[PDB]
Amino acid sequence: AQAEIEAERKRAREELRKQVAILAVAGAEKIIERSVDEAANSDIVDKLVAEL
Amino acid sequence: AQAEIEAERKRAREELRKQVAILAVAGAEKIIERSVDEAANSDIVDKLVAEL
Amino acid sequence: MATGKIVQVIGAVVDVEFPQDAVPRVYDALEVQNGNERLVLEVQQQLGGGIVRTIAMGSSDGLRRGLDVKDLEHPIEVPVGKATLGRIMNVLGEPVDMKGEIGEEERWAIHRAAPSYEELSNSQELLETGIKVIDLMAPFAKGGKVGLFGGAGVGKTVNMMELIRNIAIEHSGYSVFAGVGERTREGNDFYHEMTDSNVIDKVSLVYGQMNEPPGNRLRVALTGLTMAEKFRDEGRDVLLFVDNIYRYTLAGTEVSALLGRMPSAVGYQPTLAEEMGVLQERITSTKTGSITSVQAVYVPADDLTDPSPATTFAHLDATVVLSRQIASLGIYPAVDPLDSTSRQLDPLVVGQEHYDTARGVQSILQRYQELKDIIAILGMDELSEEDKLVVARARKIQRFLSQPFFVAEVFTGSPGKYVSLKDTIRGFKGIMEGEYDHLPEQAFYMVGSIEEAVEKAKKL
Amino acid sequence: TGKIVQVIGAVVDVEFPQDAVPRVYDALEVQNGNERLVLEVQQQLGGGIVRTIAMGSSDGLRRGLDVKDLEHPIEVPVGKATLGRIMNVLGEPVDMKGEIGEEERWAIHRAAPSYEELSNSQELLETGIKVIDLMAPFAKGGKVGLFGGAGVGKTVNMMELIRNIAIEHSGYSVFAGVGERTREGNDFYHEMTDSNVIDKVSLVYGQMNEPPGNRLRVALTGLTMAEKFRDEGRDVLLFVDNIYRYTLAGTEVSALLGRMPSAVGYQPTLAEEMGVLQERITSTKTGSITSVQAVYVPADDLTDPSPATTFAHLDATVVLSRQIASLGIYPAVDPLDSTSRQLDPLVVGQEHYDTARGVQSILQRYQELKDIIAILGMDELSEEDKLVVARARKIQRFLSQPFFVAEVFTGSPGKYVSLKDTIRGFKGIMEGEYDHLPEQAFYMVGSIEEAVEKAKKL
Amino acid sequence: QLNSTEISELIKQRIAQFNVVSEAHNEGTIVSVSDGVIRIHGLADAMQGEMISLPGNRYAIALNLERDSVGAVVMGPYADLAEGMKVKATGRILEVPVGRGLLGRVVNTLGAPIDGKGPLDHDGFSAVEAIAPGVIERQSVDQPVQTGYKAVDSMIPIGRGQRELIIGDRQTGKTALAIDAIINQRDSGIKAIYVAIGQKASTISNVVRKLEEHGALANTIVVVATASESAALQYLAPYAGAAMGEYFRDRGEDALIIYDDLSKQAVAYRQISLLLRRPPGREAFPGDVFYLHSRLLERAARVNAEYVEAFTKGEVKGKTGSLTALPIIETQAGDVSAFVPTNVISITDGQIFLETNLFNAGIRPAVNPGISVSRVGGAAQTKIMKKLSGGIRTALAQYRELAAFSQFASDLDDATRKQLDHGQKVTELLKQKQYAPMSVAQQSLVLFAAERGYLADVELSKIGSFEAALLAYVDRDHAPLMQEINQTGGYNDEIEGKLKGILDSFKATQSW
Amino acid sequence: QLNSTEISELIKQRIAQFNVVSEAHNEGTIVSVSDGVIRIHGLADAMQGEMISLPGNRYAIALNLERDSVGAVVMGPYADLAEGMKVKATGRILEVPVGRGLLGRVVNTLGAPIDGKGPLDHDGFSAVEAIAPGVIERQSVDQPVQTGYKAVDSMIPIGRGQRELIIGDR
Amino acid sequence: EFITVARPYAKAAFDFAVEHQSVERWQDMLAFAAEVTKNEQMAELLSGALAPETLAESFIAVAGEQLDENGQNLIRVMAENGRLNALPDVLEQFIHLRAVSEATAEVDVISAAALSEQQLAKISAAMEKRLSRKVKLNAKIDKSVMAGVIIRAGDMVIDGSVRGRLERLADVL
Ligand SMILES: Nc1ncnc2c1ncn2[C@@H]1O[C@H](COP(=O)(O)OP(=O)(O)OP(=O)(O)O)[C@@H](O)[C@H]1O
Ligand SMILES: Nc1ncnc2c1ncn2[C@@H]1O[C@H](COP(=O)(O)OP(=O)(O)OP(=O)(O)O)[C@@H](O)[C@H]1O
Ligand SMILES: Nc1ncnc2c1ncn2[C@@H]1O[C@H](COP(=O)(O)OP(=O)(O)O)[C@@H](O)[C@H]1O
Ligand SMILES: [Mg+2]
Ligand SMILES: [Mg+2]
Repeated sequence: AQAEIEAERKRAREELRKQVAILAVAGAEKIIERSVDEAANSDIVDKLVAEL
Repeated sequence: AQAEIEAERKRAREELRKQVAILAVAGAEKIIERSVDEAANSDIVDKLVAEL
Repeated sequence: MATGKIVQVIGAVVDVEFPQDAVPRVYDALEVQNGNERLVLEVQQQLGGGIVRTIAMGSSDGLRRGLDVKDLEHPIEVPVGKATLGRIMNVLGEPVDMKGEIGEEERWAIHRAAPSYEELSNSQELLETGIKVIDLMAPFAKGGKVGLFGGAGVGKTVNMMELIRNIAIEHSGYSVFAGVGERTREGNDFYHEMTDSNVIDKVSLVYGQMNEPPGNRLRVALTGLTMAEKFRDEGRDVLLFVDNIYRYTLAGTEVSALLGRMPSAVGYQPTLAEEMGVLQERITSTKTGSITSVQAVYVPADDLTDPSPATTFAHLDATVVLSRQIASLGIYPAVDPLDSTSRQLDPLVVGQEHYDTARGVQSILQRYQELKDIIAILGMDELSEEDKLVVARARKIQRFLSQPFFVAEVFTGSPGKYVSLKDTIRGFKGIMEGEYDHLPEQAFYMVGSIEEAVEKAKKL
Repeated sequence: TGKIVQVIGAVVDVEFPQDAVPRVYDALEVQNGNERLVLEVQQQLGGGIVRTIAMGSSDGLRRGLDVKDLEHPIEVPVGKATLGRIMNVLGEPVDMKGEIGEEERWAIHRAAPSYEELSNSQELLETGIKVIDLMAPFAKGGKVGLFGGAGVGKTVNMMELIRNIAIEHSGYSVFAGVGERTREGNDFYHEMTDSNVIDKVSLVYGQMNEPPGNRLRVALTGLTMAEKFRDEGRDVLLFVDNIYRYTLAGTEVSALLGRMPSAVGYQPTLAEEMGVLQERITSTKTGSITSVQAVYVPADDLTDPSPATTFAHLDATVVLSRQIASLGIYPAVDPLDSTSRQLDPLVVGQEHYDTARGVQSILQRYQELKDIIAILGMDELSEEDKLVVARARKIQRFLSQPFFVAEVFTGSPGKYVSLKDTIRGFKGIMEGEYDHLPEQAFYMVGSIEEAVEKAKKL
Repeated sequence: QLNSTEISELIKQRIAQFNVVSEAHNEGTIVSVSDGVIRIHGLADAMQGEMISLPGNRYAIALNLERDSVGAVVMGPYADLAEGMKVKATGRILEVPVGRGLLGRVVNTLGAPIDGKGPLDHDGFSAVEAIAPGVIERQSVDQPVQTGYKAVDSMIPIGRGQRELIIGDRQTGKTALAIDAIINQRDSGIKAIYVAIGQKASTISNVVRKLEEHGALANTIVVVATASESAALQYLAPYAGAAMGEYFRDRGEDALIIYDDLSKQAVAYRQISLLLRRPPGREAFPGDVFYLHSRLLERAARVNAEYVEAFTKGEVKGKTGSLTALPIIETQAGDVSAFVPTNVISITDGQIFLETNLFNAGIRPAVNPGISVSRVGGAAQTKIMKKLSGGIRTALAQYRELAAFSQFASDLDDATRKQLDHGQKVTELLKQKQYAPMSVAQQSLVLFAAERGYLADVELSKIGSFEAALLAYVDRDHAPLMQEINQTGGYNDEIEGKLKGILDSFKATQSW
Repeated sequence: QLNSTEISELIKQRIAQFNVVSEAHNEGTIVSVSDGVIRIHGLADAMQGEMISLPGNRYAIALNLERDSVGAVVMGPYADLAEGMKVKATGRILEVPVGRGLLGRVVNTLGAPIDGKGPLDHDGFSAVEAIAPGVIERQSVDQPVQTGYKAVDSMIPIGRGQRELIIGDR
Repeated sequence: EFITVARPYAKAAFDFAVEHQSVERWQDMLAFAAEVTKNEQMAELLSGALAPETLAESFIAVAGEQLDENGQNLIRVMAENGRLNALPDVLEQFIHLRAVSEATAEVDVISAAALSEQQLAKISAAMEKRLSRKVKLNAKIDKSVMAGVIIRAGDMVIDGSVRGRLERLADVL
């Protein structure tokens, strides 16, 4: 009976962990799209061509 | 034991609402080299907070 | 707007050329206007160059090269839920009865994956069918597969109607019937026997009549299964009847040969075990509800080694055999207690009282068969008192496996009986250990509970 | 100088300049990451394309790798330096000992000896085994084949023949491992080293875990060493661990070479591939190879084309059967199918010949009675048909024998039976001088004496 | 304690780990899709046996490098792929997570977990295709693997690093025997792996729940490919399982691996092979079907200490590792002479043959002697088990043959009568219940009582009672000997004398 | 879609001159070698069943005449041959030494002595493939061929000019 | 699809065209041959079962402004094997063989923002250091990248798009 309860802790812990991770990238998507319509692009591409 | 998990399930998700906002902001500034001043971003993270 | 064009028509197989960026995915559905009728195509293979190979869900006659093909971006979708009870549909979920258009609050695609590992029920419940022979000798797991290994003549359909009745009344389940490759005649008079027995409002009918092209017959099995998946998702326990699982296998062979894939084994398709697994693994008990299935099985050449039987028997849990001889005795239902089996008969799942009782009546009936050969060659004078006691109890057990159905009242005129599992265990425990030896065997025939047997006896 | 241009399974296609294309069977070489891979050329296609079988793992090949053309066949270490050592198909050392100090290397592809060079001998070779040199005696310098399905004693019999023949053989011995369990090979190597006989045995292993090109060519490497010891003028033993695997590794490759399938899906060239190996494992006027070959028969089917074409290449054939092994009778030899070229009145003498034909005649007549015995049982037989059945069952049990390699299984001590002693026993049973002993007395006894002694113990 | 902070800090670590600097990769386009086979144009830098990463988190395996295309098979649901999608080449050859942190997990054949227990901890990756240790790197097998069951430990002993086929018809106890072997290693220090190929998901979940019910689950890895999943996942399922088992072998530990149906793997490979139009052979399998099962099973090995030292760069000295394999084959109507059964019988070190006629007669586990064998032999037994078992196998085979002729006519000559009584009492003594394993001290008493004649005067209907009372008698009083025989399986004249006194006193003094 | 021995340097020769010169129709080049079958390009005058001469002293038989290919089988050790070797068609069908002096000899199928007793004393050559005597050129079989086995010469007689199958297992 | 049978003809034509220096004439010759293949009335003809020789000389008559001694010869060889529908693919492989021999490559630049000329300039220098070949950059504007630049040297891709960096982050978690 104890091992059955221990598996439920693991399953709850992972269930919540999954949700925070999708919400983080969903937030970064919305944050980035609004905030990058600038010469900030020029910053990224200059580093890329320097690395390229 | 399951009923004890139900109580913590409510408590844990409310904590991750507020922590999701911090992680999403940190991940966006990881993804683009230049950081963001949050000027129009409060309304964005608050919708993230509200869903969880 | 339509955007593909037919490039080839070779019998039932139709090839279509879409633009290079818009190529349909596998099992997508397409529509063409074949004269003044639409025809649906199901995609099977993406060849190169934007050409896609499909099979026609209907007659390919009258298709030209150069027709315009319209791309539905989903698989074949069918109506689901309560609005489909008592209706008759084809493969496509169109009404083939003339009762007109269906309600259709929702439509679902026929193609899905099975339940995932965390969705399966963490328990192993039984289904209480209400029939004494079945619930004792061949109990059903809830969400199991059962094979009906009997030929017609024996009550197959009345047994099917009795299960439909008991699961609708004595539980709150619905049923779906899938007529895979059925003769149109038997499809017609199965519908009338259900409508004239008031079970029709509690079952949905999808019929694939044999005169339809092979692609129709294969996909009908999936149309039934997706309707049962809806009733499961509503939280019910559901029965799915498949009118022949062999005809699903053979429809998959014919389609595979039309597509030109190399044959396997005894000329079957190479995908035989996968296509059976794709059907049978959707029929399970989940954490919301379950689908139990009862499947008619035909064994080719009487050969249990042939790949179709050998593949099917990997999936069956119980196995009910119906007998012409038991019907000749007048014993109904005509289940054979010695060849019917279930892998739910173990103490670890069914418990030791039920296991011991089922093992007991099997031993008594087997011993009786041997004694009945000795009687045939040498008469009853050879039997000892122990043998006469065994023969007597065996006749009482045989009588008491009979039952009156609410479906059979048309003939017997007796009211039907639903017998709980406890009452069957009490009855056979009693008869085996020699209680009720003092009342005659005809008191047990067609009666009901064992408490009803003695009350029959009192004036018999 | 060439580039890989296709890679299908174990088969690799390479493109070369038109003036530089390799000959057939030349060896190519490729860097496969940190490994070296050898490719053997099978076919020349049009246009400087050449198609090859990889002598190693094909995984990790890209297209466009540079291939180097070594302008000679696969060549292996040969001669007295190859003795007591374990080798790859490629002749590389596989024991942890150092380099092989070879003075000479030979190509593994060779022609068979001329018809003018062959030689014949009637000299019987005696073995410890009652049934084998009663029913299928074999001679110095001849070929022996053990046929059987899976798990019927092909290996145990060959391991007894290694023990018993090495009693009277002084010269060197070669063992080709083609497609058999590695564990066996390791057990055999430790048996040979712990008994110090290893100093006279040369071993080639290409076991069943290795990819098809190894298993095909490793048989030829084993022969090429035995052909050196023969051409030095010695007389030699060659044991081949399972010759069926050579033809099967040819089947696994054949369709990838672009050849239409033949018969039960075999390669069309099956009978030539089998002949071109078997015809060079022979004795000659300079020296002699004596060889025992195991021949697996798939699904117990003695009529499959691979077993069927192998039967023509052998002098003595011993046919094992599962039905006899299931009755406990070991060695599970079938006296009604096992035969030899050497069972002639002139070669073995009349008494041996007449005893062997007597045993076959009785055992065949017992087979003719089994259908009536099956339906009606024995009481409906004729009164001398009951006597035939009683002698045949005693003969069946007296063919069984304890083996010194089977003590790990039976636990019973092993037995060696001389030819004179076995023919006297069978002749005495057929004359009926033992017709008063029970059947169980004949089971697992070395000599007739031991049967009468065992009948005294019941 | 479930803690929200430690989840947040873990995500913060992954956000900190992420590398923004990109890498050039070689690319290709899907050209064709059918039945899980793919044809790709591009991928000039691909290698055979590579993993191609597709849209989604799915992968495909590169099978053929044609002149102007790659042929590949999709490892998952293939149906949402389309012509023109881009695919990316990972430099990895097909790899599977490996390590001891896998114990207690249910895992897909790609190594992704199927259970709810979250992301995996692994000690890197191991390659799915490997060639086994060569002939010089093996060692002889000389240590037991004790199952629960009187019948197989006495008659068909299994050594550490042996390969032992479990064969029979359906519904004969093949799985029950294999999971009872797993459970009896629960305390013996041998790690276990169970690979389910083409099985029903309901059955797989019930097996896992029975492993957990007995506490064995913490010592097992479970690898799943259900009957619903694409044929490529089934075909590669046992190769993935082998790659995890090799981790323990190469570190000098012992592991036991069960392959739940190699006949179902062969069918899946036959499907893929025929969809690639490869010319079929006998019973329509390709000739590669021997090579398929050969290269799998020939990795179940025992390796000498010089291999373990050289592999582990000297971090482990003097130990010897092993991987023990019990493949299962289902055979039609008991036919031991069909193709795939005969292929695997020719790869393993023996077979345990389970007969439906015995099983239906209630003789369970239904082991058929005479067919069953262990080529490794007694070297797998403990001395006491080796000495006490002896000829019990061949005596049972002969008793079954004698019973066949004895059914046919009456010729009873007293010693026949006693031979029949003894054989009937031994078979009634060798049947045993599921999930009731008994230790070597218990088995050696049972074998001692059978062959020292003590079951004289004992009725057949009393045999099961006689043992249950005897094992309780020795559990109650002469317990210290049991602890001695279970520690060192040593057979002496001292121990034989103590056993003789125990059986003399029980037979004389007790009742059953 | 697959190629048909259309290959780069041959096509470029066709580019330079499509109506390529008559040259000799007598000769050609090996383009493939495998399993003892060779494909030859050219040989416009090769007849079906004709002997083709190969480098060294070896021959092949032309069995397939196809659209710009000849398939030929090699009558000996093939593995020494290579792509781009020249070959010349003879005028000859296969012929073999024949005569009375062959009695007591052992020969291969080309009639070369294999017993080592030295060269043959044949009586000219005969074609290996020939047509049988027609219906009007036969006569009925009436003389015996004596086998010497009681069972055969009694039950199953063989006459001069009969064709008697011996059939059985190994 | 004629991708595999076109190679021999593309290679043989390119070698001959190289020997006689007329590569630039051969390409216009092949482009005209590719364009006659697409005509509505001709693609019906090419599918019919006319005899090869009759088919060839009909196509050759339409193919005025081709190098009668050499360009026509190739069409004749191909038709004699009946592969003329490979000519539009032979054209592309001819262009590729030239681009290899000229040590010259074409690569594509994709971004949501139209690139400023200094960005394009530095890319061209960088790629001509990453390659031996010269590069002709092509500008494609696609809002998909959101930010950054996608470098597409045919099969070889270097990703510098934010979106790419995002959907590569989502899988780490
Ligand atoms: N003479 C014998 N006495 C007792 N048992 C034997 C004897 N011969 C064989 N056996 C039993 O049968 C087994 C099978 O024979 P063997 O070990 O030679 O395998 P095999 O028949 O060669 O099969 P494979 O071809 O796969 O090696 C032996 O290992 C042993 O278990
Ligand atoms: N020792 C035993 N005694 C009695 N019954 C047993 C025993 N072991 C197994 N069984 C019964 O055998 C039946 C089948 O068990 P199991 O599924 O393991 O056999 P199987 O042959 O592996 O089946 P399958 O072939 O479906 O995988 C079950 O009813 C099980 O309870
Ligand atoms: N419980 C029952 N009572 C009376 N008759 C029955 C009963 N069960 C079956 N029968 C009879 O069995 C016969 C065949 O039944 P049916 O369902 O038509 O079988 P099938 O449809 O397979 O031919 C019919 O005469 C039916 O009345
Ligand atoms: Mg063997
Ligand atoms: Mg099982």
